[PDB]
Amino acid sequence: SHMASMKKKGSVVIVGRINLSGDTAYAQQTRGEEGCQETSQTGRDKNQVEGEVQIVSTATQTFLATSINGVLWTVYHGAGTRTIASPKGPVTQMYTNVDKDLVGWQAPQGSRSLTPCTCGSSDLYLVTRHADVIPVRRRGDSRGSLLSPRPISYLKGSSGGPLLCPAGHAVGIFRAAVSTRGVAKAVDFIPVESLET
Ligand SMILES: COc1ccc2nc(C)c(O[C@@H]3C[C@H]4C(=O)N[C@]5(C(=O)NS(=O)(=O)C6(C)CC6)C[C@H]5/C=C\CCCCC[C@H](NC(=O)O[C@@H]5CCC[C@H]5F)C(=O)N4C3)nc2c1
Ligand SMILES: [Zn+2]
Repeated sequence: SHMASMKKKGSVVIVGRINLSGDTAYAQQTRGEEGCQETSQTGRDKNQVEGEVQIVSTATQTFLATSINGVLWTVYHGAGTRTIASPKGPVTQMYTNVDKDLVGWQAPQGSRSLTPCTCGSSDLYLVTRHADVIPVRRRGDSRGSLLSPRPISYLKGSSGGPLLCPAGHAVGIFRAAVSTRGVAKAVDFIPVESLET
């Protein structure tokens, strides 16, 4: 029938991480494509989670998610209303605010949270899904300028990742980017004051 044939939307799945625990940032893959698709459909992820910044995927998109204040945060435009796969099955969001482009799930067991930044620094560092660390000069509360011209493609897929201060605290999570003739010029982020329940 029509209703028998209705497909169920799958879960966000953790497929990797951006390791920030030593003197060198680097990306790690923890699931390949077939395992991602299977875990999206079941909602059951028995991998052990580590760290603060996760690489996440749906059936159709990949982006980042960052734990702050005991919640794994990402962008609504990547995750929508989806559950996240976990060792106990799919986990429903505990925070959803489309108006901030923001969602959150309770942080996975075994993860760690970044500390909110209280520095008021304007020297920021954007962490990409390739573990590039991009200097950004803060312009107000939710925005920053890129110091050096990079093609916008270098930033695609990095929404949900952190902006860090010089001390490595979280200033916000990356939401959107502004470019001119293909060159990324500025970034827009969800400030950390909002990354709390
Ligand atoms: C559906 O419900 C909602 C609700 C709220 C909501 N809110 C916003 C802001 C929103 O924006 C969408 C998504 C976001 C995006 O692509 N995000 C990044 C990413 O990487 N995503 S991603 O991981 O590839 C992806 C797609 C998840 C997998 C970080 C960029 C990287 C590259 C940019 C590429 C070209 C696009 C340039 C856009 N620029 C822009 O909007 O600039 C704004 C307007 C001017 C000022 C500034 F704030 C931009 O960045 N966009 C446009 N969608 C929604 C949708
Ligand atoms: Zn700080």
